[PDB]
Amino acid sequence: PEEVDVIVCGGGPAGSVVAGRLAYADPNLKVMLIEGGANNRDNDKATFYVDTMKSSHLRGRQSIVPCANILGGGSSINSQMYTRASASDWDDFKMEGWTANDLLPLMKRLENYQKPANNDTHGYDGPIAISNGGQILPVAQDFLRASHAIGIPYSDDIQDLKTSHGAEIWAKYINRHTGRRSDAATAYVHSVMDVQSNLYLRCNARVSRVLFDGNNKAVGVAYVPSRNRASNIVETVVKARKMVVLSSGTLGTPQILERSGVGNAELLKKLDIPVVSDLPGVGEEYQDHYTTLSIYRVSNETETLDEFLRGDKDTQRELFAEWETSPNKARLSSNAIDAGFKIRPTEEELKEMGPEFNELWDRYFKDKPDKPVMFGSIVAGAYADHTLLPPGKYVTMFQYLEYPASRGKIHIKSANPYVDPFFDSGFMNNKADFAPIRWSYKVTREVARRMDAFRGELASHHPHFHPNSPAATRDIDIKTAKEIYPNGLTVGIHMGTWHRPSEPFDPSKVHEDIKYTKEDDQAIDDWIADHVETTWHSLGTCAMKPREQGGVVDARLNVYGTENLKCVDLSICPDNLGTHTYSSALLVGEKGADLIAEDLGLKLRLPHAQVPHAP
Amino acid sequence: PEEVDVIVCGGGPAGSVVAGRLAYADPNLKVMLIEGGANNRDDPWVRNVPNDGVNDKATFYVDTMKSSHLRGRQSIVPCANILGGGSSINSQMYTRASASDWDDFKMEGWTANDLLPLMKRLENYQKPANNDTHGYDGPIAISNGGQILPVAQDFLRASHAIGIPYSDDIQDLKTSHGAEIWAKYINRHTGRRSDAATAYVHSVMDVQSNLYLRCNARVSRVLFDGNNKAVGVAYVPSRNRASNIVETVVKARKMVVLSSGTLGTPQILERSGVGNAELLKKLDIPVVSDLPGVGEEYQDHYTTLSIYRVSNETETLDEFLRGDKDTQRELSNAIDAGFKIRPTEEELKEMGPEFNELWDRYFKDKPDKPVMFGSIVAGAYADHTLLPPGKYVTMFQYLEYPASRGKIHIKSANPYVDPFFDSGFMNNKADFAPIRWSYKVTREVARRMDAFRGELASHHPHFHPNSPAATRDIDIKTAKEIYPNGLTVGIHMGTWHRPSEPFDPSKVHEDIKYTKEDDQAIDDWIADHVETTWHSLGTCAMKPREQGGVVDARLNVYGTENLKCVDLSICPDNLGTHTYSSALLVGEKGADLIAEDLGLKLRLPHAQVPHAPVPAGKP
Ligand SMILES: Cc1cc2nc3c(=O)[nH]c(=O)nc-3n(C[C@H](O)[C@H](O)[C@H](O)COP(=O)(O)OP(=O)(O)OC[C@H]3O[C@@H](n4cnc5c(N)ncnc54)[C@H](O)[C@@H]3O)c2cc1C
Ligand SMILES: Cc1cc2nc3c(=O)[nH]c(=O)nc-3n(C[C@H](O)[C@H](O)[C@H](O)COP(=O)(O)OP(=O)(O)OC[C@H]3O[C@@H](n4cnc5c(N)ncnc54)[C@H](O)[C@@H]3O)c2cc1C
Repeated sequence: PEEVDVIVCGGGPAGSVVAGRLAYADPNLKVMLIEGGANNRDNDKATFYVDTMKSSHLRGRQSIVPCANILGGGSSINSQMYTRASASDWDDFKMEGWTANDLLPLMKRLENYQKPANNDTHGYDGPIAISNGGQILPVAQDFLRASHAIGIPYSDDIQDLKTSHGAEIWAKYINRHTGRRSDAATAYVHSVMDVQSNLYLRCNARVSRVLFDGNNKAVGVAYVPSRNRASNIVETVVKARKMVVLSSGTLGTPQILERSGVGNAELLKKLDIPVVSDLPGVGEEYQDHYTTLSIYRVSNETETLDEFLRGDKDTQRELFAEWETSPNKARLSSNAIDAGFKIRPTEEELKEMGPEFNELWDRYFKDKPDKPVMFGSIVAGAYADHTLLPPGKYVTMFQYLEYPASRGKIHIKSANPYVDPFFDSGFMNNKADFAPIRWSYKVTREVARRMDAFRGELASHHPHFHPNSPAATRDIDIKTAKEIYPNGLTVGIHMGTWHRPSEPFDPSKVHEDIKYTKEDDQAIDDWIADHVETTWHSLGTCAMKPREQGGVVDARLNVYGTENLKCVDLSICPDNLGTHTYSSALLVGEKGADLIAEDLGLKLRLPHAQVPHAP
Repeated sequence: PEEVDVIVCGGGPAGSVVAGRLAYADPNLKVMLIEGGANNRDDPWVRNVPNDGVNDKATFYVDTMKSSHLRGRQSIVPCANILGGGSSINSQMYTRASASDWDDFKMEGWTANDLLPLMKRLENYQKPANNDTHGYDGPIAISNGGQILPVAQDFLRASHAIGIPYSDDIQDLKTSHGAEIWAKYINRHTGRRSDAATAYVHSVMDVQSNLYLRCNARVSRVLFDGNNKAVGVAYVPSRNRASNIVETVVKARKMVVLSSGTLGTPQILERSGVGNAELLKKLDIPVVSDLPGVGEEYQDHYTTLSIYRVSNETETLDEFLRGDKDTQRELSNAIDAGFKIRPTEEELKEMGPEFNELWDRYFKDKPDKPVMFGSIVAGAYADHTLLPPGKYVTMFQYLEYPASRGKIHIKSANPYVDPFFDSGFMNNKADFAPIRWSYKVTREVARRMDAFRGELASHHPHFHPNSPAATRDIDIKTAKEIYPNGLTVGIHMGTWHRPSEPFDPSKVHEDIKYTKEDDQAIDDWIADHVETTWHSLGTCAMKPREQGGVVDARLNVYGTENLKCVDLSICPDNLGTHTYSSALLVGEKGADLIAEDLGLKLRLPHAQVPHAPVPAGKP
C-alpha cells in the first residue's frame, strides 16, 4: 500500500515484537514492517562495520562489529544462548515504568520456559521457546565441577535476575519439543501473517529516512532498495497515519535518524541535511560486550565438536543424520555451549586490579550486589580457524565483559543511504576495562586446569609470557601427543624448544594457583588488546534519558523534539545490561508494544498466534 | 684380554679410523677398541634424537644451570652413544671445512695442503667431480642420492634470485658464497649409509683377528705410571645396574688413545688427573698434569629453524612424519639442497659493533669462510602435534663459526655422575647478529618460492602485530583446500592471524623492512629457539700449553707420554662444515701420526668394506 497505520522499520527481535503484537491486537490496524535483509521464511546475512580509523588501544587494529542483516535480526543468525540481565540493570534506567518490577510481567509475557523452574520469574504462555537443547556434553559438567572447586557455586538458575556469582547449565533459544531455533520473526511476525493479512511485510528494503511534518510529526518513511544497483537512487514513500517506529538495531537506527534530520546539528550542517531536532546524543555512547577466548587442549576421549568443524565426512554425515531423524534429543540441537557462570571479584582480588578499576567498582558495582563483572562459559570445541589449529581436541573459555566502561560511536558520512558511516567501536578506550578482563583470563584458566579433561594450553593462542616466567603456557603431555599420532615419528622432538610439555594427567594432583607478575599482567593486557572482539550485543546509540544529559528518547521511547516517532530496539538503553541481549531486545520490544498500545488506545491480544510448524 | 698394544677409547669416526688403520697396518699389533654404546650392526635401525625413553643410541647432556642469555632455558646437547659414534644415528650429509679453517690451526702439519692427501684417502666420491679435491679408493662412500625433490629446485631458484649463485661443488674447500644439491654419506651402488665403524672397523675384524672390540663399556680413566706414561685404561659397564662399581683394567704396551668425542674425552682426562688442578684437588683426584684447558672452550654450530607453510600440491615429507595413509610402510634425507653464505659489505653496516669487530678480526682477510649455512628441509622439522594441518618446508640454518664458548667439567671421580655443563650458546653477543641476518635472508628466499603459501606465525619471532614485518599466515585459498566443508576456515573471530595474499605467479617482490624492535623480536626468537647441531668440538684444544692447550701438534696430552687425544675435541677453532668429514680427517691424521710414532706402515687400500663390490678407483 501507500498508507498504513503504523510503520515499523527493521525486522529485529524488537521490530518483530512490535509489529506482531500490534497487528494481532486489532485486524483493522494496518502495520507494515520494512526490513533490509532477506525474508527468513524458508556471508550476506550480516552487515559489517569496521573501525574507520585504526585504534591505538587495540594496538593498531580496526575492530569489526558485524550485526544482523536478515528478518528476525540477530535471532536468525545463530543457535542462541539464553541470558537475562540483573534487576538493578533496569532499575538503573532510572526511568519511570522501566523498573525491574515494572518489566517483570513482560519478561514473563515473552517466555516459553520449557525447563523446570527454580523460581517464579519465568513465563510459559509466550512465543519464545527456551530450553536446554538436546543433551549436555560431559565437558560442560566437568567445567561446572572445576568452577565449583574454585568457589563458583552451582545454581539451577543464574537468570533469576538476582544471581551474580554462580554457574549453571546454560539454556538455549531452541524449542525442546521440535528442536528448531527460536528466532523472533517467526514467533512474532510470521505466526501472525499466516492467520491475518493486516501485517504487511516489506523485505529487502533499506529504510533511508523518516518523513516529517511541519510540526515535526512523523508522517511517513522513505526507503530505497537494499543494494545500490541503479545509476539513480529512488525512494519509495509510504505514509503512516498513526505511528512510525524505528527498530533497525543499534548500528542501524541512528543512521536513519541522522539522515532524517534528527541528530547533532553541527554534523547535519556539514552534511546539507535540514535539521529537525538537535540531539547530539544520536549515535554516541555506543556500548557492547567484550569477548576474549582462551583455547585449551583436552583428552582425545573427550566429546567435542571438532571433527564436525573440520568437516570429516562420516562425522558430519552421522550428526546431520541424527539432527534429521531425532531433533528432539540430537546433539546438533544445541549450541555446544552447555555451561557457564556469572562472576564477581572478591575484596581481596580487588586489591590487585588497580586505581582505574577500583574507581569504576566503587562507583558502579559496590552498591549493586546483583551486577556481575564477568561472564564465562565452555565451548565444546575450538572457536577458531582450524587451519591454524594443531590436531587434537579443544575447549574454549568464552568470556565477555559485562559492563564495559569504554564507549564508541557511529555517525553517518553522507545523506546517501548506501555509504558506510563513520564508526569507532570504542573497545578499550577506557583503561578500567583491562583489569577485569585480565582477571577473567586468570579465573577461567584456573578452571580449565582443574578439569578432568584438561591436557594442556594452546601456547600460540594464549598470551606471550616470558618463557621463564611461572605463568608460561604448558602445552600437551607427551602421552596425548603420542595418541594423536601413534605411528608418527617426530612427536616429542625437543629440537627447537617450541613448547614446554605439561606433566601428564595425574588426577591425584593438588593445585596451586598460578602466580602472576606485573610483567605477566602486561603480557595478558597485550593479549587482550590484540584479540578482543565484539559479542554482537550492541546497544545505546539512541539513549533513553533526559535530553540535557544526552538522551534521544522519552520515558516512552518518543524521540525528543518530534511527535509520532519511537525508537524501540536495543539502541535505547541508557546503560549496559549484564546479559546476552536477545532477551533484552525482546523485552524492549514488548515494552514498546505496550507503550504504543497505550498511545493508540489499543488492547493487546494474548496469547499470540501459533508459531508455524510448532505445537 | 689383560694386555694389548694400543687401547682406543670411543668408537666414533676418529676412534674407528685409528683402530682400523692401525690393526690393518700390522696384523701383529694387538689393538682394542672400547665403546660406551652398543654394537651398530643394527636390527631395527633426524628423528633419531628425541628423548622418548626409547633413545639408547644417544646421551643427553643438559645445562647444569639456566642460561640468562637464553632467557632462562637449559639447552640440551645430545651426543652419540653407539659404535660408529655420530655416524651411525642419522642419514648423513657431506660437507667439508674450508681450507682457511685448517690453515688457522697454526699447528705444524695441519695445513690444508698438508692434509689434502688424507682428505682424499678417506673419500669414495661417487658423484662426478668437477675439481680435484676428492678421493676414489677410499672407504667412506659419498654420493648425490637418486633424484631431487621439486621444492629443492624451487629453493635453489629463489636463492639465485637473491644472489646466492649455483655451484656444482660447495665442498671444494674454496667457496664461501654458493648453493648446491647436497651429496650424502650413502653408497650409490648398494644404497646403504656408510657409517665409520662398519667401513673402518668391521672390515678388519672380518679378515683379521688382532682387533678386539669391546662394546657397552664406559672408559672411566687412564692408568698412569711414575713418569706419567699411560700404561692402560680402567673401564666400567655402561649401565649402572650393579650395586657396586668394579673396574675392569686393561694394560697397554704401546699407546693409549682417547677418542670418546668432544663431550666424552675431557671427562676421561679429568678423571685421570689431567685437567684443572684446583678442580681435581677439590674432587680428591691426584693430579698428573695441570692443564686448565681440559673441558674448556666447548664449541658447536648453533641451529635455528624457520618453518614456512607450503601449497598442498607440493610433495613434502610431512604425511610421512604424521604416519598417515600407509605411507610409512611404503617408504635421501629430504634435505636435498642448501647454501653457504657470506654477508656483503653493505650488510655488515647493519650488524652492529660486536659482530663487526668479529668480522674485522676473523673473516675480513679470510674470504673462504662462510658465515651462515642454510638449507631446505622438505617437511617441517618440528613436533607435528603442535603444527596446524597442512604441508610445510623449513629453512634449516646454522651459524658456521660462533663466538660463544661453553665448557664441561666432571663433578666427581665417579664415572656415572653427570658432569657440570654449559652449552655456552649466545654468551657472546656477536652471535646474535649473523643468525638474525640469516633469519632475514632465508625468509626472503622463502617468500620467493613457487610453493610458498605462508609463514607459520606461531614459530616465528613475536613481531608487533602492527609492524610491517609481522608474519602473515596461510592464505584463505589453501586453507580451503585443507578443509573443503570446514565451517571454521577463514573465521576472522579472534584476530589470531593475518592471512597472506594468495598466489599470483606474476608478482614482483620487495624486501621486508625491519625495525630495531623487530630486530629485538628476532633476537628473542633466536635466544628462545636456538639448538645444537651435534657438531660439538674443541674441549681439548690443540695449541701451546701456555695458551690453554691440551695436546701436542701430534695430539699427545701434555705432561704425559704414550697418551693421545684423537677425536674432534682437539680442534682449536671451528670448521665451516658438518663435522663428520672433519672427524674422519682428524682420525686419519692421528692414525698417520701414530703410524710414524710406532714405526708402522699403513696398508692402503683399506680392508674391503662389507656389502661392497670392488671400488671403482677412478671417476
Ligand atoms: C552472530 C550473532 C550472534 C548472536 N548471539 C546471541 C545469543 O546467543 N544470545 C543473545 O541473547 N543475543 C545474541 N545476539 C544478539 C541479539 O540478536 C541482538 O542483541 C538482538 O537481536 C537485538 O535486537 P535488535 O532489534 O535490537 O537489533 P537487530 O536484531 O540487529 O535488528 C536489526 C534488523 O533491522 C534491519 N535493519 C538494519 N538497518 C536497517 C535499515 N536502515 N533499514 C531497514 N532495516 C534495517 C536489520 O538489517 C535487521 O533486520 C547475536 C547477534 C549476532 C550478530
Ligand atoms: C644425530 C646426529 C646427526 C649427525 N649428522 C651429521 C651429518 O649429516 N653430516 C656430518 O658431517 N656430521 C653429522 N653429525 C656429526 C658427526 O656424527 C660427529 O660430529 C662425528 O661423529 C664426531 O666424531 P667423534 O670422533 O667426535 O666421535 P662421536 O661421534 O662424537 O662419539 C664418540 C664415541 O665415543 C663413545 N664414548 C663417548 N664417551 C665415552 C666414554 N667415557 N667412554 C667410552 N666411550 C665413550 C661414544 O659412545 C661415541 O660412540 C651428526 C651427529 C649427530 C649426533
